[PDB]
Amino acid sequence: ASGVDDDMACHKIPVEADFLYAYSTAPGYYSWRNSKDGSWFIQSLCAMLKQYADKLEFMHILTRVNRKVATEFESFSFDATFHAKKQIPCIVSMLTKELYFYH
Amino acid sequence: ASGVDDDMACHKIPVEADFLYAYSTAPGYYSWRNSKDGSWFIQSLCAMLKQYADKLEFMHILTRVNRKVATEFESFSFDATFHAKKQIPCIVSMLTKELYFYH
Amino acid sequence: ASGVDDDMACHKIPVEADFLYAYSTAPGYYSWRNSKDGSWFIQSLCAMLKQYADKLEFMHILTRVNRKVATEFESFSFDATFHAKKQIPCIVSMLTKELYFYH
Amino acid sequence: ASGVDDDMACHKIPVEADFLYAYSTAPGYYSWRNSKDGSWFIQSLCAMLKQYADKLEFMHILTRVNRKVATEFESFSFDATFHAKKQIPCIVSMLTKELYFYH
Amino acid sequence: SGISLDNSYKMDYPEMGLCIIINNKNFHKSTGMTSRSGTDVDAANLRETFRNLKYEVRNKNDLTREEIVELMRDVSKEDHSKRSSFVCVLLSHGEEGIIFGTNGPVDLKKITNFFRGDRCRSLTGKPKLFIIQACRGTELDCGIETD
Amino acid sequence: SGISLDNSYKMDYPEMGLCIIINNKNFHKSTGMTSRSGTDVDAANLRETFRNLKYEVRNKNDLTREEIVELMRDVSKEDHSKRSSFVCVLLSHGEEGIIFGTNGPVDLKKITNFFRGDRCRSLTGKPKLFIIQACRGTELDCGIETD
Amino acid sequence: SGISLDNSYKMDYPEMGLCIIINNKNFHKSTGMTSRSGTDVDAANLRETFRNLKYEVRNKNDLTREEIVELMRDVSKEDHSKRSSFVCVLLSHGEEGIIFGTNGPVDLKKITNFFRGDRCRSLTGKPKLFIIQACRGTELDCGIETD
Amino acid sequence: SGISLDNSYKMDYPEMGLCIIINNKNFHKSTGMTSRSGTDVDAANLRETFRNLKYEVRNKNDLTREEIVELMRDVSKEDHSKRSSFVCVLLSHGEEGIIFGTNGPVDLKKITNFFRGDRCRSLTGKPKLFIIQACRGTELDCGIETD
Repeated sequence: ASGVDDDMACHKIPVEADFLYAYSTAPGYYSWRNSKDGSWFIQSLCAMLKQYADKLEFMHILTRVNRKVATEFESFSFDATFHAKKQIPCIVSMLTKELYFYH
Repeated sequence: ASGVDDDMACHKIPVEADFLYAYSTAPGYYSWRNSKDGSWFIQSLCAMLKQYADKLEFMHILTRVNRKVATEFESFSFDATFHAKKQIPCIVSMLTKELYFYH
Repeated sequence: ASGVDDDMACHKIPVEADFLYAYSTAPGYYSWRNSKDGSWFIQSLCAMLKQYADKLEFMHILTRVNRKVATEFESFSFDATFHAKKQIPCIVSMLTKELYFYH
Repeated sequence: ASGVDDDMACHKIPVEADFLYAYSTAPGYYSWRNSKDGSWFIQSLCAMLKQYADKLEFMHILTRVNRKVATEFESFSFDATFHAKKQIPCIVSMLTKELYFYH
Repeated sequence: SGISLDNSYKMDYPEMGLCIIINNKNFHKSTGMTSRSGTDVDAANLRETFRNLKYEVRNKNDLTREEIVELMRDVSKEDHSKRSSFVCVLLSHGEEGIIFGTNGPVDLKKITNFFRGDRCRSLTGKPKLFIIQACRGTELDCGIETD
Repeated sequence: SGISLDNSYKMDYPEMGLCIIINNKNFHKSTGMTSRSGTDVDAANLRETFRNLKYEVRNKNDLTREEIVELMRDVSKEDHSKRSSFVCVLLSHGEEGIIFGTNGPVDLKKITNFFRGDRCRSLTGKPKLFIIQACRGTELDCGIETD
Repeated sequence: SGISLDNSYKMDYPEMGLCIIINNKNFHKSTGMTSRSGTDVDAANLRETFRNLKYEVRNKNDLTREEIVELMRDVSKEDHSKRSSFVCVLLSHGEEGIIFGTNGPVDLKKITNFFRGDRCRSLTGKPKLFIIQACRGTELDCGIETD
Repeated sequence: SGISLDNSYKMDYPEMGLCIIINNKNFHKSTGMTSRSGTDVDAANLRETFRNLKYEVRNKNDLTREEIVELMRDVSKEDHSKRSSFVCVLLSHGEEGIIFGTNGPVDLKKITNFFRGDRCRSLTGKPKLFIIQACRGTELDCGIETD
């Protein structure tokens, strides 16, 4: 097969390629922070990196972070409006390869 | 340790949990479609599923899709404005576990 | 009386002052155009200027335009979705004085 | 002349017609309030209504409010970022007739 | 009779109409929103100003997003047949298209829809005025010197 | 029994689940939207691909915004107890957060809400996948040469 | 002399000012945008209307996003000292805050910034009018019968 | 040599790369933004975590919007040839697509553009990670009980 948009002589990559955004919460939602222990997201991210950075690919580490935040945390507030709420981190990957912190 | 927002007696999960959005392009960008072969994203997604669904976890399959679209495709248009453009799919995961289509 | 934010020695005006935007439709809405006679808004604007430019202040002319478009026009479309619809122009004034085209 | 979108047998008006929004500031901008005297906009609106409600059409009253706020007020803040700033109210009219508070 | 133009709203009904003032000064700690010092001065000024225009002024202070919606819904369901117009003044924190209750945001569209021409028939054809003191974004106007 | 980890979704239910494909190629002239040539190739490719993964594939072509919502609502009300997951593929014109029916836009949130953990109990705890081929804005990526 | 009020703009300068009309009817196939039949009628009507108001009317047809910006920049750099005001009419496809060139969108803010009080000194204190015929969203007004 | 796949980024460069942590805890009174208690715990945790991954961690506290941009610009202009990747952690108040400096907002896009494949050549082809702890809106997730 052949076409007008593939196999260019000069190899190029998108200027937006190879970026990964690890957001603490889903689009359009508040993000939670404990005034004493820190944010649910960063707490969880550091814990998962400390435990899996020399064992798992980054996306899989971040997936563990998603689960930890989603299952272990729930807000506490004297304001009923902000009480008993949940959070799910949001992994946005425009990476083109797997990423391992070790080699 | 103990706190006001963890280890609830009644187990609950976010109503937004367990959703995965496989977007064809990055937020705020156009998405490309070949008038004859179909969209770059769907073409690539089907090819990667056909080849890796019985071998890789879903996020890793989608990562291959990201790379395939990012590297192998470039737009062709008689309108200079829309010519020679690129695309990077966008994986948005609020899943709480790994997903394998096989068992 | 006296205060910290009034009667400045050096007189200045907002850089956004003295602008007027005469929009054909309300924020967030489609704008209508007749494929033969032109847009409802421009048709009406020209008619009101031709009739009142040497008699009324601009905001009052535009108000007549609002009424003309709002009352005299209603869409016609073979697509039920776009049929029998209405439109109200939207005057956005950041002008600081009255405007008369004549003197 | 004749057409498909005018002179309907059954007279109707847009459900969005006859609304007027008197915004304190331009779209996308902060609005200013004096912690002691009240907001620049409301202060000015009340002053102009008190002085012109039995003499001018509403849009013209609001135009005076625009000028008063635009010329007489300038922010004062210990934070340089928010100091010496200006404001222009924003009249959004979808009214279909002139409005006089008196008769 | 003589020539009739109808260029101005009929404002000689038995009542000028309601003037609902929602004055939000104190917000729930949970929102992290600061108090709006000076807003009471605005509310009082408005009450006096519209009182002199013969409007039936009703003030409400520190309403939650739920109370705001309930208030607007209730008011829109009243019989406005003998009223010339309707006025609503919103004093609170806000962003483009949003006004804040003491416990969260309320879409301005949700508030105004109650008064749509097809939803509040006793106000159809009558002016519905919404006066809004609130932020519409985070841009700052540096202004320009005048000559 | 031995150590149980539960790190992967249970995908051994009697059924893998539904794979709803909404393929919008032709749009009402009234919208001014152009046809999406090549989308049928995508729909067919998807049908075959998911068929081989043992999904119950259901295709729908050229649905209006009303039909899209009705379809999603109906599907969300089915008993998914014996299904491992749910898949929905949307092929159409779109913008950020919006997918277009043949006669107008549909908020993606309206479609996905039907499947929320509290609204579709037979899918609670199960993966809900939404694959979307549509524009999310008007930005163009000029790309960059690789070394 | 007698009492001076200054309630109206000085419109007795030697020239009323420019009236720039950007008329986009045909768009590049690459954009997928349809032609705007009837817009030429608007452009002609505007030319005649503003001609009679003594404005210096300049029309431009089918301009790309680059040409629009260049046109606006150039015009804003002219000496408007002897002109009473400035008028710009935009006729094209659009969305909220955006106007479309023949090959893509242009932020309205980018166009208007050239004329800011601090960027176009010869127009400082003078009315700057932007007349815009274009969509500002996808909402449709069903209207309401009047009694 | 044998078969080469290239499925993972080359992470064996002399340096893992920089890990820039912007920790905004205290905001100017002028903004009306509250302090972010607990963020220092996050900053310290991150410093230790990335230190153990062999990243060159650089922390910055309470930066204005200007300092944030200057910091990012400067860092993007460094020679990253011998570095495997780049990491930036943003801890602050925020909204969708925006991160707040101590005196105002900064578009995330402005920060990330400095590192685009065509603007930071020594990072082209290398992973650029942005970790963001900040609000992306005002929606609240009520969650759902699990069975």
